[PDB]
Order: sequence, then C-alpha cells, then structure tokens
Amino acid sequence: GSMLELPPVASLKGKSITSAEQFSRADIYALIHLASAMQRKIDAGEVLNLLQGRIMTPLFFEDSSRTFSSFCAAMIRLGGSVVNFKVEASSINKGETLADTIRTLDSYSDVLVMRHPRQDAIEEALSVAQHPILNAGNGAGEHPTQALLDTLTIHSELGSVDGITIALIGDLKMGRTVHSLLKLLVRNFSIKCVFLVAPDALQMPQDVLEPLQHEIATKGVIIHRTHALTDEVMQKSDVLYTTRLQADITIDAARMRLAKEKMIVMHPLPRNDELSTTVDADPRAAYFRQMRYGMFMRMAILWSVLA
Amino acid sequence: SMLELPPVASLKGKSITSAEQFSRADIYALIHLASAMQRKIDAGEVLNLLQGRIMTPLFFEDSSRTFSSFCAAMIRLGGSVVNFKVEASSINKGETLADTIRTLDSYSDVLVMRHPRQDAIEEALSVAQHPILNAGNGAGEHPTQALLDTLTIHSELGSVDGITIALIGDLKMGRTVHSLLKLLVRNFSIKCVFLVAPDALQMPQDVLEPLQHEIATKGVIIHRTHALTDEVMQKSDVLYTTRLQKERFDDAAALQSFAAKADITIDAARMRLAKEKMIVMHPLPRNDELSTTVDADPRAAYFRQMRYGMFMRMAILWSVLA
Amino acid sequence: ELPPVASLKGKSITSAEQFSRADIYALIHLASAMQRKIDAGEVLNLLQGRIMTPLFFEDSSRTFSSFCAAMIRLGGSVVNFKVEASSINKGETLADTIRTLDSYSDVLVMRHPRQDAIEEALSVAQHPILNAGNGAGEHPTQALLDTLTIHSELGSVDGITIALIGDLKMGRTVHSLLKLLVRNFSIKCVFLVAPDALQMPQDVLEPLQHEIATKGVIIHRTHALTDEVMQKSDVLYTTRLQADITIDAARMRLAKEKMIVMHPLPRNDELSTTVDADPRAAYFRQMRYGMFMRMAILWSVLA
Repeated sequence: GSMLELPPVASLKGKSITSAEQFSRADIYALIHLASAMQRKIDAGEVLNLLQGRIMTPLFFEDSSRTFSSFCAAMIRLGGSVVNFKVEASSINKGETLADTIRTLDSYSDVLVMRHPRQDAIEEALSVAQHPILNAGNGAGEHPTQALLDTLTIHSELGSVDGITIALIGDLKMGRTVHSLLKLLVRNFSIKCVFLVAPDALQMPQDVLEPLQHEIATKGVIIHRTHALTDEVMQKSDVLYTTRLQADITIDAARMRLAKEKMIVMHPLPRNDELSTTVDADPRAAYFRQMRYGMFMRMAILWSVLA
Repeated sequence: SMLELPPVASLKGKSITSAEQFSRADIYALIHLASAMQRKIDAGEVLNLLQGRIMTPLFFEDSSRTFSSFCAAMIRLGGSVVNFKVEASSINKGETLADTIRTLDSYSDVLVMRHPRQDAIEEALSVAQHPILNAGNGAGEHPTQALLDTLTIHSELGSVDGITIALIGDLKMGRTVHSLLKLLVRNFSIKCVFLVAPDALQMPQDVLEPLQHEIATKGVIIHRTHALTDEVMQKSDVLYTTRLQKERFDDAAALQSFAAKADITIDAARMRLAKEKMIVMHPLPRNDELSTTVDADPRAAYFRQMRYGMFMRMAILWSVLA
Repeated sequence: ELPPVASLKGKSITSAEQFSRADIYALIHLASAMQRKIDAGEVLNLLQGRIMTPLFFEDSSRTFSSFCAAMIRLGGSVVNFKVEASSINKGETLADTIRTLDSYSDVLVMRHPRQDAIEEALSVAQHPILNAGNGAGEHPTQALLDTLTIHSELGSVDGITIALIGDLKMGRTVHSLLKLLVRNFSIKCVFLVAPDALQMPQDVLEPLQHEIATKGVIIHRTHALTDEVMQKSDVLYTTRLQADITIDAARMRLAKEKMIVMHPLPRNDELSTTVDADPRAAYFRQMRYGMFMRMAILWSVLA
C-alpha cells in the first residue's frame, strides 16, 4: 500500500491508555483503518521510519508472551526502539518503590507499557509519569489494547461488528480481557446479543455490568447468562470468545459441529484445555490470526500516541 | 556535527575505570557535550552518530538507572544493544569471566560492566580489545555516576568550584561517593566537604589519603559528622545522600546506623533549615533516608539527576566511539 | 558487494546435511566480504525493518549473542523474548509459543534440550527457524562457522587431518561438523578422540559410511591425544565433557607449525589457558568468524 497514508488518530496523541472507556466509535474505526494500512505496508515489505529515535520501555511486573512481544515488535516496525528493562534484574530488589521505578524509566523513554498484578498500580504510575503509559493489564481490571485488537479481529474476519451475537466464555470474573471487550463493544457498537458463559462463581462482575446497564437497555442489547456452551449459544453466536481460568464450556472439534459456518472462535491466549488443539485446523479458528492483528493494532496505537 | 556535538577527543577508544582518569578540561568538555545532547534530543532531533555500533551490557548486579540509561543513550545516538543476560549464559556451564569478556568482545564495540568484585574490571581489561565502561565494581567506583553528578551540580547551581557539599550515608561501601569525592577534589576547588556517616561507615582511608595533597593545595575544609547538624544544613549547597547497604550488615555498623538513622534522614522538616538555593541529590535507589515529603521541593534534584545521566552517557559513548 | 546465497532464501536451517559444497563456499565468501566491510567501518542496512526472535530454552553465550549481533549489523532488529518471563509459566505449549513469536518475527532462532523440538516448531511456523542446537542432535551454524574458521586460518579444507576430541556422543557441534566435512570435502583423516563410552554415535557414522569409503577417508579411534594425533593433525577440535585428552602448552610442543586448535566453547579444563597466547589458538577468532558467518546466513535466508 505505497500510496496509502498513515494518518495518526489525533485523539490519542500524547495520551495514556488505561481503559476501553476512553475510546469512541470513531476512534476505534480510525484505529482499525490505520492498523489495516499498517498491515498492507508491512506485508508488502515497506520499511517504516515513523518513530526513529523514540523509545518504548516495557514494565512487566507479571508474565507475558503476546502483549510484551507484540508491543516490542510494533515499536520496532515503526522504526522505534526498545530498552529491555527487566523488573527481576532491577533496583526493586534493593527496595526501590513502584513510583520511583516509574520515574526512573520515565526519565529515558517516550512511552511506557505497563502490566501489573495490582489493579490500582496503573493509576499510581500515571500520578508520577510525564510520558504516556499504556496499560498492558492491571490485575483483574482491564486490558484495553486487547479489546482493540479483538475488535479489529472481529471486523476483519466477519466484516462487521454491529449486529453480532458474541459469547464471552470462561473466567469472566477475573478476565481483564472480557471486562475491556464487553465495555468496548457495548459502548460503541449495536451488539445484538451477548452470552455470558461461566460457572456462577466466575460470572461477569457487577462492576462491569452496572455501568453498562443504561446503554444495554437503550440499545436493546440482549444479555443471556449460561453455565454451559448450550446448543443455543453454539448455533447463534457469530463469535465464541473463550478464556483460560485465571463446566461443559470446552470448545473442541465435536462441539464445533454445532457452530454456524460464518463465525469465528477467539481466545486472547495463553490457552489451556478449554480450547482443544482439535479446533486449530478449522478455518473458523481465528485465535492465531488474532495475535498478528494485535501487532498491527499496536502499531496503530503507538504511532497515534507518539506522532 | 563537529560544531554542535564535537566528541571529547581524549576519550576516544579508551576504557573508563576510575574518576581519577579525567582532567578538569575533560569534565567540562563532557558537560558541555551532554548539554548539547540534551538540547538536541529535547527539541525532537534524531541522531545517527553511532549507527551500526553495538554496546553489550554485562551486569552481574541489579541495576535500574545505569543499565537503562546506557541502553537509552546508545539508542539515542543511533547505536544498538545486544541484550546479553548473565543468568542465561555459559557462565552456568563454568565459563570464566575472562572467557565471557572475550566472547562479548568478539561482537561488540563497547562493553558496559557492573560486577560485585572490585578487581573484576581490571581482569576484564586484561583480555578485551574494545573499551569497557565501569558501571560499578564492588565497593570501588562508579565513574560515570560521578560525571553525571557533576553535570547535575553544574547545571542546577551554575558552578562547581566553591561549593560546600555533604556526602551522606554509607560512605564506606558507597562506590558513588568514592568516585564523586575523587572527581570533585582532584578537578575543582571545593570549599568544604561534610562527611556525614556513622563512624563504622565513614569514608575510607583508601579514598581520603591519596586526596590529601589536593585537599591541602586547594585548602578544602573536610569535616566528619554523624548527623545532619544545623551547620551542615545551613552551609551546604549540595546534600548528596545515599542508601545504607543494610544487606551487608561486626555488629557495630548495624547498631551505629540505627542510632544515626533519624539524624541523617532528609525530610521536609529537616529541609526547613536548608538554604533557599541548593540541591538535594541521591544516586538512587533510595529507601527511607530520603523522604517522599521532599519530592515536591524545587530543591529536589534527584529525579532530574537521572535524566542528566542519560545525556552524560550520550556524551561519553559518542566520545569513546567517535 | 554482498550477493545473498540464493539456495538459502526463505528456508529453515536444521541440519548440516542440507548444504552443498557450493552453498558452503558461497557462504564463506559472503561472510569474508561482510567481515571486510564491517572491519572498514561500513554500515549495512540490508535487513532494516526485519525481526529476529531468539527462542533459547537452554543457556547460551556465543550462539545467542552472535545471532543478535549479526542481525543488528545487517540493519535488522531483535525482539528479546525470555522463556522464564513468558506464558509458558501459565501452561502454554511449545507449539503455541512458536505460533506466538512467529506472528511477529521474520526469523526465529531456536535452541532446545529436546532433539525433536525443532521439528515440532517447524510444523507450526510460517517463517524460517534456525536451529541453534537441538539436544544432542546438531548445531548446523556452528559447523558452518567452524568450516569458515578452517578455511580462513589454514587455506584448504580438502586434505586436512582433523581430530575431534571430547564428548563425541553428546556433542552436537561435532555431530554437525563431521557431517558437513565428510559430505562436502575430501578429508584425509579424522581422529575420533574420546573415552569409549563417549565415542561418536553410530547414528552419525553410519549415514556417512558410503562417503567415507568412496573418498577414502581414514577414520581412527583413540582414547587419548597420542603423539601420532598431535603430530599429524592440521586441526585439533576439542570439546567440553558434557588427563589423556587435555590440551595444554606442554602437549602443544608436539603439534605441527601449520595447524590450529579450535573449540566451540564454552571450555572447562580440557583446553588450558596456557595455550591462549599461541598463534595456533584459533578458538577466540572462531567466535568472530561466527558472527560473520551468521551475517551471511541471515542475509541469505531473508534476502
């Protein structure tokens, strides 16, 4: 896509990303279009130099394969650079506080990408940092860029987000990904139906559902709770989005015989047994492609924040 | 550009081991270069001076500032970093330090080394062909900390000559204060140094004795205290404090440290006695010796200090590798 | 300039068996060309915007660092993935980990303690994988750089007498080197110097038996560095065991003038530091040849 422009999404300039709530529908589509243009240029072999001389520092206080690697790769493919700071090798072992660690990396960097097991640690970091912080996961709170890349996956695979029926399956209580995704979808799209598929003990929290209650009612979004992947959930869902425990909810090839032809199976990953390897060969299995869409969404995000 | 960012010629191709190796002219040249680096980077300019050159960090101790600032400085000059980790290396298979140095020296343009043995730097120099920069050698030295500390004093106060500085905390084990005292006394006309520490953690004789000539020649006043007395607070232009390395605490250091701890803590209450214009510095990391109540004070320079460190390390890397 | 070796384009590197003599010389000439340019201070931009991800499930100093340095010196970039800080801790399978890094990267460099792990990785990855060591199997790029070292230091590879010394049973470097040399060169003699319990495996020797016979390669086993091995060998290639076989200055008094000592490293006491100052000690130079061979390989794969 040599003649394609890469206009940054202006609303994101210089801003930290903490919640799916911060995005408008217009922002999301602008990011989607920007991510697709990124994908076309990169896949054609174009070299981008947009962020030369800019530094991202990862601040991962919990493990990560996709989010860490995707953000590093995205920065590099924009022409930016990464300082490979490791918490386990740092002055935190001599009692340095979180706030002083943030100030330290903020001294050298243009953007910080932070994942932390405490839900309020992001707000603490924002209180002392001069540069933008991107929330890569805050305890069982949110994972806002996962929601963005999930929505890019749905859009790219199915062609439309408005009108879908989506099942959110698994550990909904502790699942930061489904918290952000439900917020992003309900606030900004005309979703037909959401199945919330989980054991009662792991159901979607009231602190996610209640803020959405007014929009759910006014937009007429149907919310249906189940504790199993019933035939109804299988037959009606355009998207099955499943998650790992942080029940009769396993997705395997046998279960997929009930699914419609035009639908996708998604999973933020990593997975355990809830999503069988028997599904991997199915054209409807989108969870590996989902990871690559993440890299391009993170390119669109980084360029928009730092342009 | 040779107008804007001339390298400090004296540093070309040379290892940096000690604050002793620098002259006054070298230090001012680095200071002016670091200020030019800051100007350019803060204006958004992208530098390509070190494209194709590689720095490899070789950290055998933890670090937040020194590792990250060297990496960032290398990147901001257009160079690159090989992220070698000691814990994932052939050291686990019995590879010697010397062979490890030879290995990384095979691929790199500069090595940045921190090691818990004071003599490890010399051992590495004995086999490396490329420059090694000492990022801290046991309780010996931290020469680039001293350079960035001096940039900080110069930039914040306007002058290094004539200052009264208190060095506070674990002076015995503090590689940063060893290098800073050497750099300052050898190359500037310091008015007075307060050495503020429990007796067991005082500044070592191996640091003070070689400096006695410069101290006499320049008439530097040296006073030991075990407290931030009203006199230290009223007279100091720079309070440079450090963390007690309590993980090293025969029982005298622990007991004397505890006895002195409140007297050597800087907090908002103690700052009421400080000069209107002065700075508080700390190489970091800090623990409770430097209270968060001081962080909002304009005199708190220890966060700015870290950014000055990045620019000083750009000045250093560019001068070594130009 | 720097023409890539066309036969390597887009291919994974798994075994010394996959290379022809023409491939090896092309890689040697390209690596020497890159050395000339890099040593002259020239900056290469051949792989700007391309990413290598190292995936090391075993320790490494040379292979990891040399691959990263090689990628960087071609203008490429590295995503610094660590097994210990990854989702493997949450039960992620090797297959899924490969799929994950394959989503972001242009090339994966993989070392793993299981011999069959590289094949498993190949079965799911779309981008090339370079085998940086697969259990006690092979280490194909070590063999390539070893051969560059012999060429550059001695001038001919055909016609040499080479001793392979140490733990030949478990040594993936000697497995690959024996394959690469016997398949593609006319070697005069190989001394296999090892305790009986650690001798070169039959699963390495038997596939080579036809080549050995048709090229008339002499194969001798010893359990010690005898005077004959020391006097006749053009290359002493020694390895770490994971008295009779130690190389030190005393033993070097028996070596010919025109020979080299090599060691893939790391070493323990089997190669004394007393040898290090000898002009014949090539094992440090060998590491630098490795960086340039890896530049030649990465460029040829990704061109």
